[PDB]
Amino acid sequence: MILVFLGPPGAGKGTQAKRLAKEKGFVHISTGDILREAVQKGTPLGKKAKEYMERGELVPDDLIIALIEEVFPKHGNVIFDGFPRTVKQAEALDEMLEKKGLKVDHVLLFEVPDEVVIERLSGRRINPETGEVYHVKYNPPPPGVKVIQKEDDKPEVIKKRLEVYREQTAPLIEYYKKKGILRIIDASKPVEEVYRQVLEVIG
Ligand SMILES: Nc1ncnc2c1ncn2[C@@H]1O[C@H](COP(=O)(O)OP(=O)(O)O)[C@@H](O)[C@H]1O
Ligand SMILES: Nc1ncnc2c1ncn2[C@@H]1O[C@H](COP(=O)(O)OP(=O)(O)O)[C@@H](O)[C@H]1O
Repeated sequence: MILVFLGPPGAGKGTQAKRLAKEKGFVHISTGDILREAVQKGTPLGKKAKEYMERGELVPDDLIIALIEEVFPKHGNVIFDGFPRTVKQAEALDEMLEKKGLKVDHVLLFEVPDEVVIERLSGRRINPETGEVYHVKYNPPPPGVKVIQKEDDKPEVIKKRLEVYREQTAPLIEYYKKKGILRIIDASKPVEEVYRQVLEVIG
């Protein structure tokens, strides 16, 4: 089974992807996590991607398409989490999979109002070393676990990221709807309730 998680930044896609991958045996492909690793390592991809990420912009399509070609699991279940982010990326994904006799089975849209998004992101804290994600209100980190607020989770960059999402990424909703594979998730609910709905729509 191949899944795509789609929706505004802060919707809880990474949180649910980690949960589903671990419980139901999926390979979790997070372009965000993979890019952040590239940046930390100072690879050619990382050095180029860094400036876009810092500004809240999307990394150029060709870079991301190449990355996915490089890391796509040949066999097994996959969750694409944060990819595709543009129509060109979605078209490239369809082409890649078709060459392998595969397809995207379900696209889950994590629906959540802008106001909730802003609250999710502004309160997001991460463990810089493990990438583990917390929320100052909804899932506070234990004391003694060192967390930070990501620079791209500050008000100005959140605003940009949501604008970029609406312009470039939201059209994927209609792209996938017309393939018949879109399922709707109310991502505004608490974490366990959202997870139950994720299990429901793919079962
Ligand atoms: N598929 C992609 N295409 C282009 N850029 C991407 C992609 N995935 C991640 N990025 C870059 O990494 C940043 C963080 O991505 P991600 O971790 O998916 O988002 P979020 O902060 O909403 O969880 C994005 O704002 C963008 O700069
Ligand atoms: N259902 C939920 N209710 C409340 N907070 C959540 C929920 N899901 C995730 N969060 C918190 O919201 C923030 C964004 O979650 P994340 O998984 O990083 O979203 P995305 O990957 O869609 O950008 C994080 O701080 C996370 O702890």
